[PDB]
Amino acid sequence: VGSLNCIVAVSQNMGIGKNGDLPWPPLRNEFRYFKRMTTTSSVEGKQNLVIMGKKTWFSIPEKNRPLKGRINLVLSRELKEPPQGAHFLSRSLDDALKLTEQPELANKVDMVWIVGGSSVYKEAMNHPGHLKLFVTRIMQDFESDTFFPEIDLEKYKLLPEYPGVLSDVQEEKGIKYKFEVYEKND
Ligand SMILES: NC(=O)C1=CN([C@@H]2O[C@H](COP(=O)(O)OP(=O)(O)OC[C@H]3O[C@@H](n4cnc5c(N)ncnc54)[C@@H](OP(=O)(O)O)[C@@H]3O)[C@@H](O)[C@H]2O)C=CC1
Ligand SMILES: COc1ccc(OCCCCC(=O)O)cc1Cc1cnc(N)nc1N
Repeated sequence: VGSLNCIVAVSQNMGIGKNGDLPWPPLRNEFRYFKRMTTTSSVEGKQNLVIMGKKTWFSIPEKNRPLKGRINLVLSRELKEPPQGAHFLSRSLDDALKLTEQPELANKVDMVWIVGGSSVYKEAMNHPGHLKLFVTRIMQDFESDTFFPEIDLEKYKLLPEYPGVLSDVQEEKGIKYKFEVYEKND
């Protein structure tokens, strides 16, 4: 199993969602970036694994579920089996990461991408180890009801650039945004 990563798009006020939807109007190229980053695997014969909470899973339009070309794992203690369309279910993040080491997945998974929501991001971000955060900064305030956890910049270094990630300002639907990559190792 390869690297562990979080990927998120976040407003200036740290918003990531409002009532199970994104706080801002759809940004087509931003979604294309998410798709490209989470799907693209460095290793031949492997796929990336996406880990998400239950509410995040059900926030994805049914047409886009499961995220194609990726192994889809849902976190829940209430569910008794993976949701329709999903591949795996784990009770905890630690359990999910342990599963990747089991003979059923260790040979199949390259990168692991945590794609939400708030509590899953928080635990990953505060757990010792090598972790990258791929953060799209939506450069406006948007009314939100769930939020990205604090990024401790003493720990998370903003990288000056990263291959495959544009460094300049993007704009769709009159909304400016930019792509960032953070890395810790503790
Ligand atoms: N802008 C962006 O980049 C992103 C935005 N979002 C949006 O943000 C909203 C935020 O979602 P949020 O409310 O945080 O919900 P989550 O997706 O984290 O789902 C919360 C639920 O997930 C299960 N869960 C979460 N963590 C764990 C864990 N460690 N172990 C076991 N089960 C877990 C649930 O199940 P249970 O009660 O069944 O045990 C818990 O009630 C989403 O609705 C989505 O629309 C989501 C991702 C990215
Ligand atoms: C839960 O995170 C997401 C999951 C899906 C999603 O839709 C993207 C459609 C792309 C098509 C595909 O991947 O096949 C959007 C999100 C939210 C999200 C958006 N942007 C970034 N940078 N990170 C996210 N987690």
